[PDB]
Amino acid sequence: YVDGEEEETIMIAMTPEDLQTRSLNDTAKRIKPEMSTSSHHTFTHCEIHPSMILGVAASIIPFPDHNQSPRNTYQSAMGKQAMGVFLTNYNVRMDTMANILYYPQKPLAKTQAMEYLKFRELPAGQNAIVAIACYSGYNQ
Amino acid sequence: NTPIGRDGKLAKPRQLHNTHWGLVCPAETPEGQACGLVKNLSLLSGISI
Amino acid sequence: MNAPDRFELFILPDDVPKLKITPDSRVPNCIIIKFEREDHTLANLLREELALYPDVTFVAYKVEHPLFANFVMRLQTEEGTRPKQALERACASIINKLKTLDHKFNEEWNIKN
Amino acid sequence: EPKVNIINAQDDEVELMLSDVNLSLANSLRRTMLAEVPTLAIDLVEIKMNTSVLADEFISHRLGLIPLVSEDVEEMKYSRDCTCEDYCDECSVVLELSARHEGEEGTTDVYSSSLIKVSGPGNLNVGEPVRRDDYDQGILLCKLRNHQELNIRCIAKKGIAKEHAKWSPCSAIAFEYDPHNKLKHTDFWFEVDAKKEWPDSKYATWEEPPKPGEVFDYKAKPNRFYMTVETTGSLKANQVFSRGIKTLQEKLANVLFELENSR
Amino acid sequence: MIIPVRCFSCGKVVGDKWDAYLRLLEEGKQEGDALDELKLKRYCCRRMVLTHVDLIEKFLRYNPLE
Amino acid sequence: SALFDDIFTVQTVDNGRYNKVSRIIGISTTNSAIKLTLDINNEMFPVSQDDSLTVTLANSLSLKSWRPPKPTDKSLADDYDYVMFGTVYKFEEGDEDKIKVYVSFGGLLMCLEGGYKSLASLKQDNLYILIRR
Amino acid sequence: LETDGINLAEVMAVPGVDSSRTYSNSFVEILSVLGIEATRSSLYKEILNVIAFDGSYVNYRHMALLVDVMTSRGYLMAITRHGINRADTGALMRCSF
Amino acid sequence: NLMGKRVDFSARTVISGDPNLELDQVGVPISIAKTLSYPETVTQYNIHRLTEYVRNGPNEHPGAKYVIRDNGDRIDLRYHKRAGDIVLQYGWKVERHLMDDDPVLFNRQPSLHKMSMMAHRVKVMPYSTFRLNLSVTSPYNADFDGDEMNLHVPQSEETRAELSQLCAVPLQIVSPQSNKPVMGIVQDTLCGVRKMTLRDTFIEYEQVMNMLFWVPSWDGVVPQPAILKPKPLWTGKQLLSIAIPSGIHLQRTDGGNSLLSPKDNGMLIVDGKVMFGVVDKKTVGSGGGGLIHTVMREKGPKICAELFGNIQKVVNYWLLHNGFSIGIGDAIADASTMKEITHAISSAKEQVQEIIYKAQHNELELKPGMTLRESFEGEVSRTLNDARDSAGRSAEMNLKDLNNVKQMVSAGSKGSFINIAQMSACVGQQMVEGKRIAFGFADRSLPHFTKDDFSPESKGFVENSYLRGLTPQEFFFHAMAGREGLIDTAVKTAETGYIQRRLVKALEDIMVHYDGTTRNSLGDIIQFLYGED
Amino acid sequence: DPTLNKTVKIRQGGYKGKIGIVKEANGDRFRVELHNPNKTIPIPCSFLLIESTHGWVPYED
Amino acid sequence: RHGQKGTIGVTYRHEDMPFSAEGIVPDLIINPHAIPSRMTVAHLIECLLSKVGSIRGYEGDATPFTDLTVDAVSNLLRDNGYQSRGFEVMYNGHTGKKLMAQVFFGPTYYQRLRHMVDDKIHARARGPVQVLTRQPVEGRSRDGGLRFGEMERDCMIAHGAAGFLKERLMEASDAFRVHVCGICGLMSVIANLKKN
Amino acid sequence: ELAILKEERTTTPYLTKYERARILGTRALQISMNAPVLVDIEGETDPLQIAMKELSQRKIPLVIRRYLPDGSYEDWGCDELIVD
RNA sequence: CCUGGUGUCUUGGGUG
Ligand SMILES: [Mg+2]
Ligand SMILES: [Zn+2]
Ligand SMILES: [Zn+2]
Ligand SMILES: [Zn+2]
Repeated sequence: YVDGEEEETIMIAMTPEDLQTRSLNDTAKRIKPEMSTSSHHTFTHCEIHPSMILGVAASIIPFPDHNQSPRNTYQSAMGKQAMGVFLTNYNVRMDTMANILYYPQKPLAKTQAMEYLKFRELPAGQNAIVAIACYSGYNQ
Repeated sequence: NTPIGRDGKLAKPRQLHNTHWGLVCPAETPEGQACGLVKNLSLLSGISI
Repeated sequence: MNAPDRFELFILPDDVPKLKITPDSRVPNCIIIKFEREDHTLANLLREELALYPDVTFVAYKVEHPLFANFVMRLQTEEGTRPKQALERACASIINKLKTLDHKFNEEWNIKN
Repeated sequence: EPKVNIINAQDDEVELMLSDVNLSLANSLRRTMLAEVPTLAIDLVEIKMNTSVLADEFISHRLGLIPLVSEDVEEMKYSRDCTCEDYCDECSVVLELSARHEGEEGTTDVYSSSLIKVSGPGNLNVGEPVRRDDYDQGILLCKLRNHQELNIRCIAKKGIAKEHAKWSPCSAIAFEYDPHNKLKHTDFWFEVDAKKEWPDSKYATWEEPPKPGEVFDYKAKPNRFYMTVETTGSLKANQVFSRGIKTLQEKLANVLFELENSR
Repeated sequence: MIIPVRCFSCGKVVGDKWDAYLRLLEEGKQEGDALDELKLKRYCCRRMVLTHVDLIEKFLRYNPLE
Repeated sequence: SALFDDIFTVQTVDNGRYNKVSRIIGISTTNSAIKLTLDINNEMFPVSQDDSLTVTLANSLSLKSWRPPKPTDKSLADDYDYVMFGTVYKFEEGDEDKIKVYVSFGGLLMCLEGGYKSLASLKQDNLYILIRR
Repeated sequence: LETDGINLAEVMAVPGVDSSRTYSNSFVEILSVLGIEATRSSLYKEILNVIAFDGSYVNYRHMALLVDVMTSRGYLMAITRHGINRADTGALMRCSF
Repeated sequence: NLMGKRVDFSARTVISGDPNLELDQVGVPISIAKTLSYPETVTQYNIHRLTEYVRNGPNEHPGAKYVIRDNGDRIDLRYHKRAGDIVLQYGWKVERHLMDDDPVLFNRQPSLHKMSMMAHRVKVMPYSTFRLNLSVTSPYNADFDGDEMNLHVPQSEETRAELSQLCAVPLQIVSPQSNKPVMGIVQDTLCGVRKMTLRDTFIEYEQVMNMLFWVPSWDGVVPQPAILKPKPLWTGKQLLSIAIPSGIHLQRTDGGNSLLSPKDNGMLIVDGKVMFGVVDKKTVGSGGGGLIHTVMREKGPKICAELFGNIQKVVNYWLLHNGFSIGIGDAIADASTMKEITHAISSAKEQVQEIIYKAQHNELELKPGMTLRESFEGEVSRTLNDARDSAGRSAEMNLKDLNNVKQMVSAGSKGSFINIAQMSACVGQQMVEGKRIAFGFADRSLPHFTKDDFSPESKGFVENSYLRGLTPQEFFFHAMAGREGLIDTAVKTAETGYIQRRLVKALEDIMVHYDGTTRNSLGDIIQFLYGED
Repeated sequence: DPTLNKTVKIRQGGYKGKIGIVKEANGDRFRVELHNPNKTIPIPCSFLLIESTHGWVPYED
Repeated sequence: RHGQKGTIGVTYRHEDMPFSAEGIVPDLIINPHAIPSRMTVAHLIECLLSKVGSIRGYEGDATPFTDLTVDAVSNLLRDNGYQSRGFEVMYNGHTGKKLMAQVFFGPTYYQRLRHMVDDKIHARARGPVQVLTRQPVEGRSRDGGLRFGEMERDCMIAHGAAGFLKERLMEASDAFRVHVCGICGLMSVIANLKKN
Repeated sequence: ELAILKEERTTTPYLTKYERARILGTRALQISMNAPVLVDIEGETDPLQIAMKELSQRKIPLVIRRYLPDGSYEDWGCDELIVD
């Protein structure tokens, strides 16, 4: 375990594959950093997974690296207002205001962190067939 | 939450510092007056007992 | 709370006519036909059939709003042919074509069975 | 003049090709088959005892989506056009469902086969639920545990799909034409080639491909339309087609009668 | 909660293909093969069974009030 | 019965950014210093390089509301191929032999460069162009 | 030349410097060196520059009225409680701010 | 309670979109129209019309709610069982429901400029959402993601005339802020009018008939087609000019093009007929000197408002019968331009390394007024910005004409060049407080880098794009930049509101008198002539 | 009117066979709040059936 | 799941919605204009992954910072009989004519927020007033009125409508008749109407 | 005293938008309270329509008292003000 | 047989 002060005098690696030097030219995938400023790096730590830097509401966003920061913030703020199944004993509880979805469905593009958030078991949404088009101008 | 209140200017305690890596969520934050102050811990965060 | 009734999309009121005809005095031999409690199904079927006629010079239809089940069609023929008789002949032709199609479909199903 | 060429036909779905017609006519026929076809679905749910974990309106909405046999629905009159008082035997079908699980262990799954037809316009074959075979339980409705009873009364009426989607006999009606794009009605979006990045339709072997040195026929019109009409079991495909044709003919006759009576 | 009766997109009756789907899954068959065996060529009907979450089993675990 | 008639040999054809609209440049054979840069369609009237086309510009097709052509009447368009109608939006009065006329057919642009003795009768409000062969 | 700081009175008297076109960004020193007529022009120029820096455009009448209201009593009147509430208007209007 | 109190006869709900309405029309629900009422005086020309509304009742629309005599006693129609024995006299008042052709005020908080309060005509519509035109969304600064707007109904006859002859929507077309209109054709309407005015656009007679019938101001005369043989085909320019009134001339030269127009640029409109020029944001947009301003200055407000609806309906029908969309492949480039982008990025990195080597060896030129570190940072930022601009320009030039993103960018309704640059080419350098990523750690920005690292990848230079994949460091930098921008916006909005409030409180008693002077409430002359003209 | 706040069925019209409660009875047109939807409708007097001690009695109740 | 919030503008039936070659109708229709400005390529990636998973038969792994690319998903989508970029030829639901431009089609995860229309609609003509100021109350559950702030007053002043602003704060608000003396100028005038 | 003669009026002879709106509102409010209409009423029975018809025919018996900042005023008749 | 009454102050999170 390391805190904010101990992280100042340590060298952490993003992925374990970066611990060893490789030997590409793919116009579809991302480009890894060159890191040609230092001759030889002496890594002392290694991150378990980068996707763990996010929180609870941010882990639900599918592929957050392909979005914008304001959009991600808006999604993380709106995720706390989605209708779904908050608890399994809603029939015996007398809350002031409760909203329960009819047919809760799990998303197709899920993340591994959801496996620890009980999202695939208690979802808050539906997989609807969406089309991107300009019909009779009633969707502008 | 940071007990600073809505009183103040600039953005010293509201901006996302570089030391917030792997400790708090860099995206989950309220909008309006509580933007930058109220934060949420990461998925692998821990508090000392 | 404010959602209109669904059965009103096909039920005609007692004080509202189904088919209204109004004359167009701006151009000779032109009529405006207002259809109530209808959709694009009969509208396009009548529009294309009227456009496929040589005596019809102009035929068009439009729905003012999808929330209301009604539309308006403009029909302007020549001096010799009346648009009402042309619409009646088009309706009769579509009826005969549908009857022939149903007969052929039944004859084909009797063999496929 | 219009010719019909049935490609495949069975009990539920039927795939055929319509020729010597018009595009607007095929669109109108599809819209009539998808909406303007009267069927028979549950319209009223009287609940006298419901101690299950589901809501009453939930069970009512689940029952409203149950397809019923409407083979003899043409002779059935509408509820809003009946001159009698309240529900009778000429405009409403009555069914009852009583379920109760006895035992401290287990779960009784109430299926659609428990819907017992009480009354109806005899001897018309209407009101019975749709079944695949003879041992199929049907659509799942609810699950009862210990000391959980469900007694419900279903009243089904005649209606079209314009009022509610539960009266729609057809589910997915596929319709296409011109697999080789001879009319140039669309612009294929491509990155390098449009003939390799776009897959071929399932009816590409039924029509000849255009010649590379063939001139553009500006007088060409859509003639052949391949249509696959599927049903949900409440009605047959040929019956649905015939009823849609009859509804279109009745609408045309009503329009022609109004035109002749307007004078 | 419970398996829907009709498809949200088209409207195919998919409420009677849950027990057979679970039985096919118990035999070691994959999800795609189990969906193809039930004559579900359209993805709109496959998403109603593959992405379905049965929650009535957890609600039935509670003791009845009456 | 016509205002101008000539035979132009197509020299350059540029498709441009559109796949159906192409700009063709032609020069008359019987007289020089007469150019014709016209936008035409490809799917309705395909042209090629070094092609002779008879171009006839007139003011009326008779030998205001549009109507479908009846199969019993005749006009000037019954003996031509590519028939178009448009409005002249420029009448440049240059230096004698240099006279440019700009016509627009719903967007299709035509620039005709010629003298005075051949284009003095083209000062009209509307123009019908007929291209044969 | 662009000189940091404000000192128009001593810069204008420097030989070889055009003592008729020297402009200052601070209108406070302009009001003391030149006058109120030049202060109005300097304020209008500054406001127009601030408006047009981001590509926006505002009509001349609005900025003219804005710079004429502040330059009406002879001195620079701020848009705060010190210059607005120090007028001869009614008490009910001054107490509403 | 005095400078800002609560008034009656006011409704508030979320608005919606409805291009099938007029410019000065608003869709009022049935329940809202039944709750709100207007007191009409019983005259000798509408007593028979008011008797029907009285007999209808407050539960049936159209109907009445209250009857007031000359003394002030109100008759409640909800409990009055003897409604059939009520005769109306001359001089009474009847509170009738909100019917059609009723000018009502419409607003949305906050109300910045004077165009925020507009008088619209009530149209009874179902549901519980306000139906507004898709052209008044620019002055309202509203969208359809949860915009609650306020509607007020006048309670007198003078207020109705004032709202109809002053705060009318067609009267608020040209704004005095920059002598330019504030409402124009945008969004999907602009995207459709950009494609309909193309040179290779041909429509058949069957569709041309329906498109001409969709014009309420159509004279009933079909225009002649551009091509007569071998098939009658019309052009979108003619069908667009049909809705344009006659007697309208507009000449706009773009890029110094000639009359032949090789790039199909410019704009020529003679006698209300568009000769050439693709209609986009520089024609029917909100800019000054366009077609909207020309029509407003020539014809009037009514014709200008009708032209908006005509163009909207025509373009909407054309787009519904045509179609437009977007996909992932619209943001993916070929394998030839990605290599050039990577080579440009490598050249920029090499230039940055050379600048670092020159600065660390006392071989860098010192900028006038800046130190070594400041000049170095400025040069690095300028080089990175130039490299990003070059990559974006290359990615945009790689796009074809059939690309939907390029079409939406050239239309001007939505998107720009930086959007394409960040989606296809490179994101760019993340700036924080005007500078780059500050060293939040010990001589570094992140623990995954070494100390004293001035490389672009260690200071907030997102090399990858949104399609490729942002690295965790680049993702954190982008999140920091977005958070800083959001905080700056949320802090500056209150300052701008306070500045506007102070300016309003300072300038509120100014009024131009009849003598041409501009004086306040005390009578002191601020300007001898308004605007010095 | 001794018919206020009473369970009433519908025998004719569109909503043929629906339970409702007489919320307001001003005259002829009775205001009935139905049980299936969440709305109150005006209905003529000859379109209702009031309950009693045996079945639904019409206007003779 | 990407910040693309939206309200329902209109509701279409089954026969009015567009359909592709297989007869699949969209459950929802969004605007393309909300794609290039907001830069939501992640939405398209998620839609493509969901379509691929629904065609094959598994849930795609949307974990960030992985080796999942776009071409690898496009290849699997093309190997199933569909287009590589997810484009499908959709038809018009009104006339049946083909669309010249293809339409993006596929499943996407959506959620319903707590903000609705029935929970925000409010209207009041003459309701209960306060006791201290005799003004309309504040609150939706108390049948209150809308607030006419200072910005609305300034906008009405800029419009030039003085009568409307005078009536909005008098007849349509909390007017009251007071009696003043012609000498003292105060409101300490004892008045009796029934005794005059 | 404070009244300016008709031969020394220096105000504008055209009717502004505010004055026109006020005149129309006053005429509509007067007609709504049973007032003798000076023109003929055909199909248009709305008070605002009758007021607009009376203004278009220049038959409104009203006089605008334009006030001056010094305290004086000018009375301009509606039958002489040129309306665009 | 008309007339008719449920509220002041705060704390935390959201909407445009
Ligand atoms: Mg908004
Ligand atoms: Zn019956
Ligand atoms: Zn389906
Ligand atoms: Zn006194």
